[PDB]
Amino acid sequence: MKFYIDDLPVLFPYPKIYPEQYNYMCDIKKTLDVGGNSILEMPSGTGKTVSLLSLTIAYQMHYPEHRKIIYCSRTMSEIEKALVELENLMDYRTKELGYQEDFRGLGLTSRKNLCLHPEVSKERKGTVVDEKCRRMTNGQAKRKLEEDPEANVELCEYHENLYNIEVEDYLPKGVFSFEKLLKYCEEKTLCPYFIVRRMISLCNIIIYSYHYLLDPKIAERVSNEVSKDSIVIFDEAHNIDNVCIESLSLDLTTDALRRATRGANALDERISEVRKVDSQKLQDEYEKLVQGLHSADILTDQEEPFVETPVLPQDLLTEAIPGNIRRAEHFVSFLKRLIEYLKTRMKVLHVISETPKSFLQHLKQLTFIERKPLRFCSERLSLLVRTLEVTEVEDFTALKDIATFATLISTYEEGFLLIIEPYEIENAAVPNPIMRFTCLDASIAIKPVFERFSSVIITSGTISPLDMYPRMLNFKTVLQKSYAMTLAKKSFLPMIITKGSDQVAISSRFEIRNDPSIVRNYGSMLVEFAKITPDGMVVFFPSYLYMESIVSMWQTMGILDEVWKHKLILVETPDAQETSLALETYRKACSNGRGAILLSVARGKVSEGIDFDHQYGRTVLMIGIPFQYTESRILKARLEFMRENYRIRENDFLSFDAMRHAAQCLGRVLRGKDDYGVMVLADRRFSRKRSQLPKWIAQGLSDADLNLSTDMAISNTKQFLRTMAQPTDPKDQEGVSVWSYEDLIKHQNSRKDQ
Amino acid sequence: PLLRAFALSTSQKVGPYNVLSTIKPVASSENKVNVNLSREKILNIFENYPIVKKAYTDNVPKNFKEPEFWARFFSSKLFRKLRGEKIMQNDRGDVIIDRYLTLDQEFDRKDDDMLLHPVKKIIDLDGNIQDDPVVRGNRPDSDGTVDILKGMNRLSEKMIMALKNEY
Amino acid sequence: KKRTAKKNITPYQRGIIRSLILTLDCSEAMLEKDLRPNRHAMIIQYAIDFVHEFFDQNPISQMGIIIMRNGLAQLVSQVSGNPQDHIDALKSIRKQEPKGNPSLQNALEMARGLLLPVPAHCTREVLIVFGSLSTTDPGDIHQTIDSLVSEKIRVKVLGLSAQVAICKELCKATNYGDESFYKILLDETHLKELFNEAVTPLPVNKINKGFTLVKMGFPTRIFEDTPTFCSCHSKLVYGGYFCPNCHSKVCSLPTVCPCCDLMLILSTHLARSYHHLMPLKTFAEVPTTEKFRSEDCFSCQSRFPILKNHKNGKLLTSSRYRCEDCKQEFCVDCDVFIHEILHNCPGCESK
Ligand code: SF4
Ligand SMILES: [Zn+2]
Ligand SMILES: [Zn+2]
Ligand SMILES: [Zn+2]
Ligand SMILES: [Zn+2]
Repeated sequence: MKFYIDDLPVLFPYPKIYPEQYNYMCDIKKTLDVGGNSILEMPSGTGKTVSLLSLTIAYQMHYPEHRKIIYCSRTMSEIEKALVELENLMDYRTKELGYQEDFRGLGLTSRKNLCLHPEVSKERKGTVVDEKCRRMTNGQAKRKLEEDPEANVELCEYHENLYNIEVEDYLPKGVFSFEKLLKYCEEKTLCPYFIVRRMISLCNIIIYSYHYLLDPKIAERVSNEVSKDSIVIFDEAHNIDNVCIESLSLDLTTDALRRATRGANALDERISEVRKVDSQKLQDEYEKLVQGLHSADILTDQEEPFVETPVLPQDLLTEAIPGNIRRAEHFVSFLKRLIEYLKTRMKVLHVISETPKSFLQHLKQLTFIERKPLRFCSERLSLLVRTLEVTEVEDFTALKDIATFATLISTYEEGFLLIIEPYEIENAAVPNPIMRFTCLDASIAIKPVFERFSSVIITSGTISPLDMYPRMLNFKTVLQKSYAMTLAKKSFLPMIITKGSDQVAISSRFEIRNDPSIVRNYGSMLVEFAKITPDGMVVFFPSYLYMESIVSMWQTMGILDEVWKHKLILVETPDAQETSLALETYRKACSNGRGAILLSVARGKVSEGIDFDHQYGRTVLMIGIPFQYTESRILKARLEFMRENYRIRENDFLSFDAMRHAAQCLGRVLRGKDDYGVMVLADRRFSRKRSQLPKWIAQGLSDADLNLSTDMAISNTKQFLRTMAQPTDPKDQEGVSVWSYEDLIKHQNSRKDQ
Repeated sequence: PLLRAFALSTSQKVGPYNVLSTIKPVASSENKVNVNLSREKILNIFENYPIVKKAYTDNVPKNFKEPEFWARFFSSKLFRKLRGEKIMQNDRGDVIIDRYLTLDQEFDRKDDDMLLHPVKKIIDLDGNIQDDPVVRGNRPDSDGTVDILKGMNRLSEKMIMALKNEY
Repeated sequence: KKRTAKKNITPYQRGIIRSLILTLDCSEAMLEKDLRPNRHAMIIQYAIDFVHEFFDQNPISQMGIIIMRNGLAQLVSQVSGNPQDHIDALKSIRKQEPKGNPSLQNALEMARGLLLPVPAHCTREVLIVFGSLSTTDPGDIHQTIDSLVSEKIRVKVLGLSAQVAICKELCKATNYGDESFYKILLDETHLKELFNEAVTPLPVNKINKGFTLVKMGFPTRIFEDTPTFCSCHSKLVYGGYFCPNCHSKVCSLPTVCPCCDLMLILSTHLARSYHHLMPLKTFAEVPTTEKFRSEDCFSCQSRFPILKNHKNGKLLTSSRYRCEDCKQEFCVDCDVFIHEILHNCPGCESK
């Protein structure tokens, strides 16, 4: 199609359209006209990605100003989803237009999933791979190699071929999805990571995960060339706040503290030996401190920066010397005092939580070490290590942990809160004190971007209610609109199976435990569904331990034998690799004959990015409703902050979060409108939350479908599956809900110009 | 045409799948003599699991695997495979049983090793998780039974691969 | 309020010769309780009905029956042109009870083997009455599907109360892509009409393929009675036919000569074909108030026309569903009868 938005050619890649998509285009354009934020809940039953990209590409390529687009999907999985879809859009746009492209748009993830060097990438832990690539191609090992040709220094050489040809120019012209990028850069033997990383200065539109936007420890290279004005799109933004918090929290365990002790000892050895060999350079660095923050080589570092800056991006940093810390031995002694104070405060008997200011004063009491010198510890340690040009980091992992802790707790205040839990009550009365440190205000991490960028978007197939986010994140919006699934047919059957056959209220709320009534009830539910649905089914237990116990003692009964007799079982397990393997076998079985069941965790990785299309998902479940307070009081503290700072009570917030995750789980089971699928729930408490759900889910959830028993549930879903199976394709009722090629939109809404 | 028909009616390998599995699950009752599909079930076992075939073969010259062999097999295998780790209780998994247990451990290990594809980067949960960043989370969501889950995964994938084999 | 086919848009080609290999489903699934006796008994009954019908309307084709028990495909009737053999085979089966899982792959491979001898002008086909929700394959399936479509073997399947992805792929694959052949049912009557529509030859839009003249000859009945003697079953039969060329007796059939192997027919089979090739234009339902035509039937003489102004009754409709080319009326019963049983339109014959 090529219709108009009263100024904008739109090269929508499909002959068909959807109505909701057209409204989406209209409203997002209206947003881009006037600087605002205007969160927009478009049900995932449609294609939100196609609408977003089509309109935004057309806008950027039509007006002359907003030259760059930033797209932040939650996980690299959705990164490549957006990438492949964008590539197809681009091909369509060229095909309809000839060649008017001149367009580049690149994904951006990390070394671990990009480093092509065989031996390097053979490593598993991402941090190690990062370190290996750093050493193999640093500003220093290159000098060691070139000045001293020797077997000591090797290189990916992909960095070298880049240095030869790629950093004069760019990749040919494509919007390279990771499949395409990896294939090509394998052929031409390049290092994809550095390729895209340097390329950022030229890509018309960039796609990268949230962390690269909010995690200050990697959101450093944000080069306002990237936007300065750009139009920014948050896809799948319902889990924003937790990304901020997890980007700003921090953990401590006495064992890591002892590791830091070992690292400090190794540091003493290293400084001793080097100052025996060379100290004049160390004094030169003393002078480079005394002149200023040493930005000339604490910041002008093509390859150097060792310890990231966990504080917000340099906003809350001074630039003078850290006074006495200028001496390296002084610094080591400072860290010694710090770690010992941490140990003794760690031996505290029971739970204790403090404001950072309070803890700061207490440390001052025990050892008068001031805040201002403390803040500089991170870069101090990092550049000291650079001056030490150490051969390994594993010894210093705990050191950088402590540096991060010091910087955070010395920098921010009155938004964060310490807490010292001496143990894990799930195995209480054991030695395992943890110095948990976390933020409370989600808005802190976001605030810089809403400060920087002007026109931003928020979009998800699940966001609800559309007012909690302006509250929590403390940001101004314009258009807070929700879109309704205009369907000429039912197409999915939300239910609330509150009572099993025993007509007994059920949930996971009681405990994390057994109560054979509940267990047998759920097992009956699951097995009858496994009998009835065709290939493809999911479940979403509320928490991992819950699944572990439940399935263990299901296997105790014979319940699993029956579902074995019908379909396949594919559990969800903590190691990511095996999880991916299981998931792909699930897909392979669904599209094959045998039906297959995958049971996972709502909070877990599976729900985050994985998609469940027509075949791959028919009948999700929600065994229980996901809640967190199973574990300790960090949620309690954050909720305290919530109540005092925002006019929000506990159960309100808890229910809101729970329904957020529930909707995120549920929305996965549809892709288009041709798709369909049951979406059951299961708990007594669900019945009253019917309004918390996103609108388009609520519409399909009629009143009569509440607190149904399992039996009537099976009846209804049987009738559904049969009815949907029918080829109910009048194709004239689809002129209502499809707005066919170039005309029904044109006719209908060009008349609706009223 | 009669010949062709006959030949096709002959060389008709049954599927693996259910009966193959079942030979460990759906087969827990007839503690009598040669049960249902006795030769058929045992050959399904053999194609399904090399270890039992090898043990039975090794225990032909002595120790009859008909009654006493299958009796001890109940304990040993049907605890090893299928249900939870018997660990305690009837530890009849002895001699050939225990030996083959030890074997099958690392054997299934090496099989699983032989299973790892470089999955296409849509699904790549591995590269998906954590292998973008170097981050610091929390984690809070008790041994054993994880092996049970790996067992069912391994069984299913072995089945499917014995079918992608295009034998 | 009407439920009519708008237009027929392949009234130019069909597969007149056929070799359809119906494959039933006799596996543990078919023992559930959704259709009155079960799935299985009702299935076999309707299968008998369909066998009679199909060998009527396509009286020159063959057919073979295949079951799927215990994951095996066991041929229960060689591909043959005599309805009675297949009928008896089904009779025998219906007293036997299903077991094991349906091995769609094995049945498919057995068919593909079975239809090899069928010559080029004859057309192949299969009709899976798939009842279960799974298969159990001893091999790659897409391998088989590819082999199938390589051997030009259309397939139509009639699932029971669900939709299975692989079957949908199967139908979409062999039938030149054009997906319409995976129709699944929602009621017993729907099932009857399913088989009924399976009876007819099958066009979609045929690719330009080889069209070939086929040698065949017609027999002449015999006279003597005591001289009972047969050359196709080696019995004494009181009188039969003579191959015009082989010149040997053959018990009554449209069968192939068992001596010189050329097809035998009378003509009435060819007449059935003619009926299928060029059907009529669907009879139109005349306008309620704009007809002003004769108040009777035409082929019959029915008194069911109207009522002349009766609030809602006359406002309903005017039973005058009238064919186009002859432009003469016909009551509903007459139109149903013409378009079902006899296809010579009464008036359109006369001019
Ligand atoms: S970017 Fe190049 S040098 Fe670095 S890890 Fe990847 S392949 Fe190795
Ligand atoms: Zn005869
Ligand atoms: Zn003859
Ligand atoms: Zn009449
Ligand atoms: Zn006529």
